[PDB]
Amino acid sequence: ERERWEKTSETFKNQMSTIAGDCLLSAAFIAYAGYFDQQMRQNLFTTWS
Amino acid sequence: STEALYQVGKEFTSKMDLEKPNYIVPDYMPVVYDKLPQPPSHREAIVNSCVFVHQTLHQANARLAKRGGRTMAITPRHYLDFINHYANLFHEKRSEL
Repeated sequence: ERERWEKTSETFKNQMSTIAGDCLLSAAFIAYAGYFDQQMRQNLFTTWS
Repeated sequence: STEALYQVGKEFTSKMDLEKPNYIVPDYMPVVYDKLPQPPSHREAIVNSCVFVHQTLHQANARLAKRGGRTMAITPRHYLDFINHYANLFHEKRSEL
């Protein structure tokens, strides 16, 4: 199990800076993409990315 | 307006810790809010991205209406819902992590 935990620590240090953009994209998707179909949801997500 | 959306995003975002000293400003820097403070920090960039997302929904309504499909209006309530979701997801994911 420490073979996984040790690399999980460096992944923690990696997404410590990356949480903000992922949360921004997720919040935009949840708040806005509800009405549209799959293609328009993907288009909106691609534009935001 | 874009300015009003910018102040709403800044005031709602300022309550959560998001400042990072190691940010690299892009040369192009696609601006949505005019008279944005140049060079911008991380908070200015994310609020610019938020108002861009709102205006992207506003433009997608027109794109769908050109085709002729059903459209629903995006509102300041939509923007506040989005910013609330951003704050909640940010706090929850940082605490869990």
